[PDB]
Amino acid sequence: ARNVLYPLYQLGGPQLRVFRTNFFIQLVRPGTAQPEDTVQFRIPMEMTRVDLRNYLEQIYNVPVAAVRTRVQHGSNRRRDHKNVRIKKPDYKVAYVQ
Amino acid sequence: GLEEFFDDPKNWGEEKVKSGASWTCQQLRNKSNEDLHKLWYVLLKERNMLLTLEQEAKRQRLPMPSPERLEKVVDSMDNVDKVVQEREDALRLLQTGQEKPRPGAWRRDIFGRIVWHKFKQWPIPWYLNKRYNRRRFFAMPYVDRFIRLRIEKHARIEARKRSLQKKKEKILHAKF
Amino acid sequence: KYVVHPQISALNADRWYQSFTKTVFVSGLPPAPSLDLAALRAAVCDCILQEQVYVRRRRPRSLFDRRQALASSILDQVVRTLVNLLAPLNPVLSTAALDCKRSVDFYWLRGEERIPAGHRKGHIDALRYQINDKPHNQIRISKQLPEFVPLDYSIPTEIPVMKCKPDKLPLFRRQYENSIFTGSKTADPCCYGHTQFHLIPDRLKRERLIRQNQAEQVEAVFRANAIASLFAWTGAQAMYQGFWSEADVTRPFVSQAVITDGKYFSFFCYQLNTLALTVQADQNNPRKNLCWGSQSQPLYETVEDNDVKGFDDGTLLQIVHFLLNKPR
Amino acid sequence: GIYTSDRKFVQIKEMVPEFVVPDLTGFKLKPYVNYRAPAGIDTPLTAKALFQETVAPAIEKDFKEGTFDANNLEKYGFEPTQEGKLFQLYPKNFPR
Amino acid sequence: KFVSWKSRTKYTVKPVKNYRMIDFLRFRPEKEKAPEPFEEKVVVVRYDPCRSADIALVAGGSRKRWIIATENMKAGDTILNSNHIGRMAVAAQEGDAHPLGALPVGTLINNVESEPGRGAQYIRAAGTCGVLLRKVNGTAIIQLPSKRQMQVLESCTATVGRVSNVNHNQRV
Amino acid sequence: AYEWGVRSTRKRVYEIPGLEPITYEGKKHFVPWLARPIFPPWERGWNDPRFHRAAPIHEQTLYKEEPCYIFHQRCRLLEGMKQALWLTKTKLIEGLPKKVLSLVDDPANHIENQEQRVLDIISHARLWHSTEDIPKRETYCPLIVDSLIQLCKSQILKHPSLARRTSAQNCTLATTWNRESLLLQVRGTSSTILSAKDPLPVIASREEVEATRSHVLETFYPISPTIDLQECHVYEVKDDTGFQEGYPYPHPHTLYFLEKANLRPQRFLPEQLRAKMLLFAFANALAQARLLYGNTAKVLEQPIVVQSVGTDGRVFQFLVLQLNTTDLASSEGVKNLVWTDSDQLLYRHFWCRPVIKKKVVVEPVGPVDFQPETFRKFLALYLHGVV
RNA sequence: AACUAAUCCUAGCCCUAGCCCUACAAAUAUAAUUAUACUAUUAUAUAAAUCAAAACAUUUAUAAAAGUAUUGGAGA
RNA sequence: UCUCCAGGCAUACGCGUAUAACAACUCGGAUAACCAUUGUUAGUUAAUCAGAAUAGGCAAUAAUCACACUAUAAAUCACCUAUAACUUCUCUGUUAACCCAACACCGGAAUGCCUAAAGGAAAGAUCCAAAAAGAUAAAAGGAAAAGAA
RNA sequence: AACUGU
Repeated sequence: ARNVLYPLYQLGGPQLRVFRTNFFIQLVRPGTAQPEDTVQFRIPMEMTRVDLRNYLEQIYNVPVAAVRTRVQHGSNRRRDHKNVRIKKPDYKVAYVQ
Repeated sequence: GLEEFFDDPKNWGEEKVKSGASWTCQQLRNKSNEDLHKLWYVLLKERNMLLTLEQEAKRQRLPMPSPERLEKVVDSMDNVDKVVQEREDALRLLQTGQEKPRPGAWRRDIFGRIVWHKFKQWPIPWYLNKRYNRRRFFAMPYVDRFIRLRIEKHARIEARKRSLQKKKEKILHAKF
Repeated sequence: KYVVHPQISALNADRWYQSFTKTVFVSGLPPAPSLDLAALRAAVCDCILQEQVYVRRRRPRSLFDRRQALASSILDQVVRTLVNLLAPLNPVLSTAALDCKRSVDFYWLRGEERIPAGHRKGHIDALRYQINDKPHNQIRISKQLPEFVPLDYSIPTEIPVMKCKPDKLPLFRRQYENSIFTGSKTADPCCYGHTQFHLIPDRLKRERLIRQNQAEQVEAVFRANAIASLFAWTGAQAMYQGFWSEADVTRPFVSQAVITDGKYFSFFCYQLNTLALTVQADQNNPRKNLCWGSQSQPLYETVEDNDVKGFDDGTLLQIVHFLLNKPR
Repeated sequence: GIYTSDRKFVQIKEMVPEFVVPDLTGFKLKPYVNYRAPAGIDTPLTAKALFQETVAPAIEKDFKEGTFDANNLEKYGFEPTQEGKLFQLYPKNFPR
Repeated sequence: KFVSWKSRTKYTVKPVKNYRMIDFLRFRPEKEKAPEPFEEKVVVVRYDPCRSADIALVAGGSRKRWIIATENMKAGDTILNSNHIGRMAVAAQEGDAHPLGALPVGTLINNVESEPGRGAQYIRAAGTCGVLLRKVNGTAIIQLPSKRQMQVLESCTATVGRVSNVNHNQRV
Repeated sequence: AYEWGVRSTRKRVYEIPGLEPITYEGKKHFVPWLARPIFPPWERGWNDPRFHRAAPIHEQTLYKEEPCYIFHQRCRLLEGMKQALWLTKTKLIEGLPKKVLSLVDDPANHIENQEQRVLDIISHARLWHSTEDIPKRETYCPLIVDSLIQLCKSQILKHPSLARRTSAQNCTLATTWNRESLLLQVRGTSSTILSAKDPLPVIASREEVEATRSHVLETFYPISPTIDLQECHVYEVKDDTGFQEGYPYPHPHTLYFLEKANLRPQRFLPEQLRAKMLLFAFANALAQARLLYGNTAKVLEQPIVVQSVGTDGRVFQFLVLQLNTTDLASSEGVKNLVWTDSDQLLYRHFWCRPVIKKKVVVEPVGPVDFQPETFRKFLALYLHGVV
């Protein structure tokens, strides 16, 4: 779930369960050379690597061994006709073994 | 599974993939609460697979087969959410009568405007929260000048649009 | 230069480490005075009971290091007592030097890489690696251990070759002082080694690894630590003798190490045959490093009341056999 | 998780969301619908419709029988408070 | 960004980041003592960066406290602090704290307080000595370094002897 | 007295009866135009350690009116030796026990190349052990003692009976006793305690123990015996020997203490170190007597002997203590006997790097004024009770 | 008949009349836009001067009766 | 491959995609080649590297290889006694030939290691004008060497 | 004084 408020948890509160997930992920061909088990994924910036492990293991029943994630800075050099800088949306690349 | 992230191997390389119309709101309403929850994931799974294919297509600089499929899924997902929300909204009013899921009230900002303030969850009460009290919900005396400008600005806006309309009317007279 | 952790959670790190070290890991042990075996069991059994049930000490504040702290205390007590009991049988133990949680460092070069971009784009630079290890305990002697196999020994097995770059597997490079250290300075008379003792952290212990689903990595963790620690320790010893990349060792350098998770115990033996790992120095080298390792085995089962249950003599016999070994 | 003193991270299991994935086996609904299937006119659900469908039949039966009183509003489905339910309508205590 | 540096809660003899907390109320009953005469030992004569005169560490019982050093104060000397008003002349050791009633007329004093309990505020500079011009019943006349003669109650504490650097006032 | 602290930083509608003034409580935020509400106590519903405050001492169930004075490692006695003797009701005999000196006189006890091995140990403990050019006392001081113990640890070959003792780490010793109606407690921990299956031989005969009645504890009036001790009102009566009951080695042989602080101001003076050893060593001896003979107050028929060694890595202090009586309530009567050896210098100074002036090595990399006798005294204590 | 150039009509505005007005999520005054505790939280005295009096000083506007009676370095 | 030159590499700070591949040849580099330009696509992976409970009790003695040894500019929480909590690995930073000076400005720009193994190129072509500037050389003499006041 | 294309 993204762009939403999660219920505040205090001692004795229920476990946080997301019955419907707003996180959307896409598998991308690795730009760099990676081990075959390693897989690249583009995921929302608010998702944690643990969530991806739970997401793949639960929704897709995919077993995961290790995860490495990076945040790519979007280029803002481009400008429009009005001289307003255009920013490429920042995305996170996840390396899932 | 990983195969679910990708389209049917047979469909790979095809110009398009045959797909029907998106779920309408009325049909989703007929479906049960449990059915609605399951359908959300089914639409979500298709949406993710289409997103994965589209991203690869952009990398390969190739056209996406049947792009309307993603649009249909998104519309169905949006229809599902409102139908579920409608049931949630109806029950909330019945049991509590509150017209908004989140506590809120109308408050005056430091600029003199009246805006709906959405309440936030805190572990301590407001009076024991100095930072929340530090937040200003009162208008300074100098805002009186701004209030007059707002009334004048609103009057000015009406004049400007009328002037804008007059210029458009010139086109009608000029053309005919 | 790449920073190498002797204990690491990286998947298949054992194969990657062997490629970086040019070491072949053969499964099992290297090819090959009564002391009342029962008496040692009682002595070791008492040592475990002393710390766990008899000693009185301030409770740790963290409450998480308690399990780790207990394992360190029992291991230290057992080792110290065992040396005295086995010292009369093996005079080497009397003259040996025991090191407690001291650092062993080795710096070696294997392979090369081409700069992909920047003001130095296209220039060729060597792949640098550094290993810093602090074995729980290690024994240093002034005489080389007996060789387990003649130098130039050849086996059909081939060292692993890594297709991807080292960085692709989690690994980061940093620029700092390069150090080669045997556990003591060159002035120390004990320039050779008897044995190393390693303690795996709780994160890599069997219980957490099984929960993490990396059950198969338990043996990999044992292999990676043994190969990295022994190679660095053995390589540093050879350098103390003046042997370097352009002057390869004339005599095989051999050492052994034991890695324990607190209950299970594993035994590893390493033989160093080549100090030439650079492209130029390794341009024409048929020799390779050979490592022998054994699976981890429990030493005892549980501590009940003031009597330990399930103590395994077989693991102790290997320690006794290892301790009794001496140069000929 | 929570960052406590000494700059140490301590993950809290309860605050970590758990993805409840329904079983799609036996579910007849798919991402798309037939063009052969006629579309249904949108009829958004409202409190009036919800009350009529669920609460009205009970009261109508009870009113004719005469077994109706103000004290038993909870009997017909009124909730005095949202506390005790995992999902509270107001204030909202669950994520989408 | 200005925060007062004189915010040390606990009195200590160790230099404070250095500043040494001086005590100008000489007769402050130390720990495990009644408000009766007590004695202290001059441990060391140190140098005070923030004052012209040199401070001598005076310690007694379980309390150690810095004080101003008199003309003849030296390391290892013994300093007495008495609240009792002597019926006869009280034995005077330079640096000792005694009521003006105890001392006889003509004795050089320093670190005097204008009002009982006020604390030493004058004759705190190097070479400054107060002369007891007159003594009658519960009132005494003390000449301050400004040459202003003031009359105070005998309860006020006076330290015998001149301040260190006896020739400070004679500087050219 | 000069006043410290800048003065800048120094510190209707309601009365109307039958009605309640309006307040911004409903607004949930402060506004100057509404009255300040009076808020009732807030209830969190759970306990937050970050905002929790400890309950007062007096409300504790363990609070006791009588003051219990606790002596710990950091405690520094104002009177030093004199206070320790009064608190422990012990009589001091100058020099180590005659038996202890005779231990090293045995040729078999003497180590082969003892001076050379000790010199190598000193060099190893100071320079070779670590990669740093000049290691600090915080590092080498623990190591030198262990290395010397290791050198003695090799003597088990000569004497198999030495296998009957082992050393434990971070053991805690504590006892509570009364002196002239004053409640005294000693708390000691850390270091290493060597324990053997058999009690150390008694140093003083029963006749000598009876003679101690003549000795009178020195007093330091008006300073109270409890000066420099931590006065505690919430305490428990406990006796600790460093091990749980049933330990195979119930008899403690030696009690070590290490002062590894690099800076001299951070290092306790030799007199204070011995005073700490006396109280800590006395507590361990007292704990053994109380366990064996109970909490009753009486002269011990079989005295208990305890040894303590304190060193900072350069200065070594050797202590031997014999507990003769547990009737410590009175200040007169049978008294314990303690043997003290102080200011045993292993070496005057050590250089971890060569001192070169004008291309001349003025000082070598080795101990200066090395005294092998200090190790012999250390060796004598370790071997005592076996040979 | 030539290159550089040039050509265009509305973009919109202005003055009166009329008219008072009452027009997503998420995050935010902490360091605004930082999903939960810190740290309590807060504007404003005649308007003056410039200017006019050719400087400058009291002074200097801001329906008819009538610019009359009056006031003013009786002067602007 | 040859000739020759000799501050290089990391981090901080700042910059914010200038990074890398491909495709273009119009604009930008004060010319080309080639890109630093134009368009498109890709990129920087961290449990180890870096950033993001409370109440009482009690403290005399610098460092300088710290020992001797002196000195003056005067130079370091801990640990005890109680109370409270009770099983944890997420988030963020990671590219570059890069910054402050209107500029691809002969300017300014901290720390650590090391001094060539790292890092580089003064020659757009031709002519050899005068005049001018810089550098080297001087027969005989020495105001037409480094010594004194 | 020497020194030198001053």
